[PDB]
Amino acid sequence: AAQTNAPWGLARISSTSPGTSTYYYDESAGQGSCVYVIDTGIEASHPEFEGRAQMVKTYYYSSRDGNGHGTHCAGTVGSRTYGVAKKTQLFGVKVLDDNGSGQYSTIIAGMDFVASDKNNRNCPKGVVASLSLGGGYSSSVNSAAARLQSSGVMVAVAAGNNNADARNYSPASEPSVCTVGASDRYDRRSSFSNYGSVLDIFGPGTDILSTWIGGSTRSISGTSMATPHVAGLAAYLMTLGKTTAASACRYIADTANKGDLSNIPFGTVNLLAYNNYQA
Repeated sequence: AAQTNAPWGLARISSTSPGTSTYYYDESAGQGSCVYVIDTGIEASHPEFEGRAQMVKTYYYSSRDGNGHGTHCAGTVGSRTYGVAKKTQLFGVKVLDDNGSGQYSTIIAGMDFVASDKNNRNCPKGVVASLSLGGGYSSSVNSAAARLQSSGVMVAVAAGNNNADARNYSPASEPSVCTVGASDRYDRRSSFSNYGSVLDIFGPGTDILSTWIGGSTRSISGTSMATPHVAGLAAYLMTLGKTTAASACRYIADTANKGDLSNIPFGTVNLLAYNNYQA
């Protein structure tokens, strides 16, 4: 399939070179998989989700996304125009309040919720969790992300926006999950993106157009935007049968565009997520 005039990040993950505008992907489009978006929620009513989005859990007085962050990320995972895996099922777990904040103890419960709740869903092609969140280092948060991964879910987590080494941040510093840095449309490391050896992969993170609350759309930047690209790629690849929850981060790394990013610090991987699709 081909999506003409796709957002630059979508075109990027299906191309060898920057600066193209079409997104090439297999029409299975992640059908049969499930991506849990652990964030501020998802405006499931957005026409862009086609009713493939649904909230499954909140830790606050409402499950609505009063912020837009979560909706934007869910947009990049699986929305019809802005998404990597256009036929995936999206589950919203609201661990962040409408200011984008949440206690670590709430984030952990959310992860443990997903590890159990996937046994309540039909995901014959496997399960992904996208975690566009983080703060300072916490072994308990890392441990929770490790449990979520161990339970059979492909966990993608943002590297952080401090332009520092992600080892001082969680869950980004957890080895067994997929930690996602951010790059821009010119294959440059995004100015804010954390780095370090714990990074597994880079994704489009600068000027990412996605869904917003109120049935709108907008462009924002962050590793929070890179993460859902890789989460959606994972779901796409598992539907294709090419990898599994446990092996997807390694597979994406194996098959990534290598050596193409500028301003990658010594000791940080130079790998850009890539679907390797051939029409």
